[PDB]
Amino acid sequence: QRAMGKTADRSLMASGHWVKIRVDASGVYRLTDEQLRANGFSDPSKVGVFGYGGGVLPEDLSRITTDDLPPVPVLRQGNALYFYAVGPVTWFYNPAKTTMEHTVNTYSTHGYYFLSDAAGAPLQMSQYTGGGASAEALIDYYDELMLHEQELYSPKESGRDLYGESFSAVNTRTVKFPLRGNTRSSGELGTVFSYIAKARSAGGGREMSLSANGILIFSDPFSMTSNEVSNSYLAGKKRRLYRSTPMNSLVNELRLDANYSMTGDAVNLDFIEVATQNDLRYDGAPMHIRRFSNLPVLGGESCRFVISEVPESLVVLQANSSLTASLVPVKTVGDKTIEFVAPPKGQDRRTINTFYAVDLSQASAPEILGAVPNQNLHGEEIPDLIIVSTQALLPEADRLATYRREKNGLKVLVVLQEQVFNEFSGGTPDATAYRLFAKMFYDRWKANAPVGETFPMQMLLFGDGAHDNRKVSVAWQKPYLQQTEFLLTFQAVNSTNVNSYVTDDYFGLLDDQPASVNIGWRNYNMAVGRFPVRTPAEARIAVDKTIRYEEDRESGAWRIRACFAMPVRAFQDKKKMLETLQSGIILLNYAGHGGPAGWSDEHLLTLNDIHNFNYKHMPIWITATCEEVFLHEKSGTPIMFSTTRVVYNTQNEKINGFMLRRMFEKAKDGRYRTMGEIIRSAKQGMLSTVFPDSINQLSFFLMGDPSVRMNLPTHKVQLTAINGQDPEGQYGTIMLKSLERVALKGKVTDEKGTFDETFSGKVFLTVFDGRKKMTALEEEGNDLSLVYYDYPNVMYAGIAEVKDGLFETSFIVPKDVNYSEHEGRINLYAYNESTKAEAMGVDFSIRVQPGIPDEVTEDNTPPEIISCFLNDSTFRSGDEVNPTPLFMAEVFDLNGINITGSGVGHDITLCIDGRADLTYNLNAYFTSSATDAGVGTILFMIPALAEGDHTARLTVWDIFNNAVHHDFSFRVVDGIAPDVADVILFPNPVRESATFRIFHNRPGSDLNVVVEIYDFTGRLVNSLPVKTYSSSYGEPIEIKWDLTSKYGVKIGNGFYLYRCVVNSPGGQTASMAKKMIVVAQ
Amino acid sequence: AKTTMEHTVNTYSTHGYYFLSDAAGAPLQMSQYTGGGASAEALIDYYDELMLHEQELYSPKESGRDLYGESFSAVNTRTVKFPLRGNTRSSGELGTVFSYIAKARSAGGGREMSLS
Ligand SMILES: [Ca+2]
Ligand SMILES: [Ca+2]
Ligand SMILES: [Ca+2]
Repeated sequence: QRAMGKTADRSLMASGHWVKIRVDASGVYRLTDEQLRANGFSDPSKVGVFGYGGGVLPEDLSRITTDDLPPVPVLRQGNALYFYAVGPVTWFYNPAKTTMEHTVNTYSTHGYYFLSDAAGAPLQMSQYTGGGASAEALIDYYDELMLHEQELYSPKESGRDLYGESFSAVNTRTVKFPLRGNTRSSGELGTVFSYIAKARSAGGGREMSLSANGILIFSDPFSMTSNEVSNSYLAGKKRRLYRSTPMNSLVNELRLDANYSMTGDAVNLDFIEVATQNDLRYDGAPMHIRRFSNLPVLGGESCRFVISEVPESLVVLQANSSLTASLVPVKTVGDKTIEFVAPPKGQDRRTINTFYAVDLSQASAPEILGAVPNQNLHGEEIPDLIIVSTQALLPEADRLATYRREKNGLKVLVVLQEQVFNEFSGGTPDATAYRLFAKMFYDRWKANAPVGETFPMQMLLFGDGAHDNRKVSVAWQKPYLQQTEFLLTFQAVNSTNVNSYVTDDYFGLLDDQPASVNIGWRNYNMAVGRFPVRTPAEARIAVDKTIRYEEDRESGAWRIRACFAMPVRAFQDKKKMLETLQSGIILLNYAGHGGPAGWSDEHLLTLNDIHNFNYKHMPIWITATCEEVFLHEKSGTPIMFSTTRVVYNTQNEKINGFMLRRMFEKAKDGRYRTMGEIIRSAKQGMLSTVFPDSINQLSFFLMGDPSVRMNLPTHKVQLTAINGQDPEGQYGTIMLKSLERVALKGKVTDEKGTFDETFSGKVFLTVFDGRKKMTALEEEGNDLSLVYYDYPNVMYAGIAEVKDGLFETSFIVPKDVNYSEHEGRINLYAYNESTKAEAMGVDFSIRVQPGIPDEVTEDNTPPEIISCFLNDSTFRSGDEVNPTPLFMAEVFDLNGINITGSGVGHDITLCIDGRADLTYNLNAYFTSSATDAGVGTILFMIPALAEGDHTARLTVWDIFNNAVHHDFSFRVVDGIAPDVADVILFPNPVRESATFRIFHNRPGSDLNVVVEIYDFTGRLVNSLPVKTYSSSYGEPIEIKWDLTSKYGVKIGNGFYLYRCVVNSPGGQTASMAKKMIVVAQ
Repeated sequence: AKTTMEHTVNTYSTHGYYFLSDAAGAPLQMSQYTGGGASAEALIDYYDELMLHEQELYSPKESGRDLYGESFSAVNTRTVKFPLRGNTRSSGELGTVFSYIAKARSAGGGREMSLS
């Protein structure tokens, strides 16, 4: 049909009991009913075996015909079931060398399977059908394969392979193979001897020689040039010697003696495969009967096999795999002698069929690892992001997931790599399991996806990866390194293990392209990114860095602030200048070779060790314009692009990175593309144009969350007039005077600076009288501890409506600090409520000037009572209130309210029923507005008053002695008003910590109150909860705040909105939002 | 002050290290105790056997040099059994130093740590 497309809508693992088991050797294993009952299988009759085993999945996806959990055929005796398991070593036929060769599973040390009742019943094994009717030959022996292989050393560069025993010190190493009963005394001894060698000196009489039981098999000459010895990357010549040697008297043990003639060289044995000619006779041990040597028949032609000494508790399975195991129907031909007819080799002339003869009385249990929870990855909806995590790292992964789900609004799926292996490789670790899991969604998406649209999903490998995936090499032997779980690494091995590069791009190759297309030339369908973190501490740091990046809105305005002109100019080859504004340069990080050959191999074991994780050196350049284009490096983006291999151009010119002329072009959604997609399209574009520049074929790592967007504004806020003057291009030019009403006007534009009439919502803006500057407190001591005058005074802070791209507001300059030289600062942040889009701007055109001391006796205008309420904002004079009302009043005088104390009746006072008995000095309850010049606020809890009508007068005086009165009435009704509270922030602006003092109307009573903080986009930063009690005695409550967000990250500088809510039983009463400015973050 | 003896855990080591060596030439021979006074102002019928329950489980970095043990976050009651040995007297004064740390998650409330 061109591809496979039977991805199940629901996994088998979604229900029933599941128990993971494993093997370390191919053979028949057995599970008794007692063992099954003992592992939770209430009814053992319903249990079946599932999975693939060891032996890797094909990288040619078309060859994978199965999906979800494949049922394994099983033989069932009385109170036990049997199945043929497959270990990590598996063998294939090489028609050139007319022999069989082995293959070690790079990802696993074992073949994992599953036991489950979910089935309803086991898949009963069937009779073998391929057994031909007529045999073209009667066979007297089969080929017994054996394999000596020590996975000791792992040179990162060489390949996917590990190497064994060294001949550096020991010039002769002996390997003994046990020869088993049915081995023939005399016959041809087939041997594949694989080793690697790098000479320490040039030329010389160097030779690797093998002799079995004293008979010399071969003597291989080895040599190297002065330039080959002098090279660092050469790192050894791999050699594989095939050969059949007629041998005599091979009976109990086969002693192989490998000798390298020279001491001091870097020479290691990889493995020895040994193939003996054995009789078809049961020798008290199961036998994998295979026949390829001296074949007297053609591919697909049948042969009569006759085994003697069989115990008849023995069966013969034709088992090339676990999923294809079939019971060979035999016939008895004599005492303990059975016969069957079958093809030793397939009709394809590339397959050697395996006939496993085994005495089922001797079969024993596999390794029962235990029960596994139900799962259903197959039934998941197509997410935006897939986070594949290790166990330890899971809550830190889920934290990032929750952040992405909440802030970025997107479907994110978190899974454990174990889970992926369970549903995509029958529980066995395999790099292809990741790829298949992704492919499941890709295929699903493609079905209904419109023509032209690219696959939107992304994958985040939340974990570090080891080059030696099995952690079997000597360097890995160490409990931390051992007991840590890593994600798999995929190593793109080229033709005949010449070179190899480790890559995560493999996981994003989900198309149904043909097998002729190598891993290098296939289409990168899905963006993949990795956080090479080992421990949760590492992980939290990564996630915190990624979260804080998106939230620090002020870091993104620094790249937009570059309008004053490591700025390197790029020499390349109105509408032309517009394309260069959207351009960007990514520079590759080149992970070096820090160690003298052997060090690197013993100490640089994982991706993290190689590509040093801590996002390092200038990675992303933005090309800016006011030939040679000027480009600047901006904002510490969590992402890092890393390679080890170096890449050159025409005539060895080293490639430092790439430039995307359309990097910062916004998508249909009006947002920039995610780094993941930017890189994906980039990567995809390098193979798409590898016809003109064939020499290069670079692969690099996206180390970071692929869902990260460059913190760079989509829209900018631009002031157009300040007190009538045009501020664009001006620095400390527009003069503002103390107590002067300043009128502001501005617009909202796109990133290119074009006016955006579609932008309509609110704009938040804070005005400082100067700039933050380091100040050293001097003295006649050489040491001078220093601060930041982190109090450029806030002149004004407020919100304004933005209609059809524009806005206008005004404010009064406070009578405050103007000794500051140079410019002031206006921060602006706009939010378009409908598109949820954010705009930002910074202006330095204002400069404050000295307020001359004239018209000082002019303030004859008394303070203005802006508002004066009890409990709620909806209070008219004479309304029904409770015996302890919460008195709130906003007040205003241009020259300030007198809090001084004493000096006749100059105090702020509340005199209930014109009696000294009930006259309250409210100087201690007044809090001057840090945000609105001349404004102040009184907040007091009126002590208990008796039921009935009452009257009260608020009197407030200013510094210039002018007074004002405000009379109002209220009826006290016992238990009528709702519960409500208000809060004041001390200090404001906020530097390091914030304190919230809450006042309420129900004293001496418990109440659920909470202080809520919001950002200019309206999103809740956090909700600090508090409980009052009988122990307060009508005293306000205080809350200290460390400025940490709901995601456990410190908030950045900016305009926030604080308020408090009282969670009563019958409803929830909130207070008025109040401006909060943060400055020392 | 508390007219009792208190313990102290070596923060840097789990063991007491020593050395064996012939370098000496001969061992330092232990001497007889001299401080044993000629006349006794009292004949005593018992001594103070000290025991110590201490689990070094949690290490709040801020708090101190000390590690803390068993939590009462989930389990509200934790029992500790000390073996009492032969020469322990059936009846007598039971001296106890009980050290714990506590941060409330809500204000006020009837919270009490009780030993029995
Ligand atoms: Ca190997
Ligand atoms: Ca006045
Ligand atoms: Ca302790």
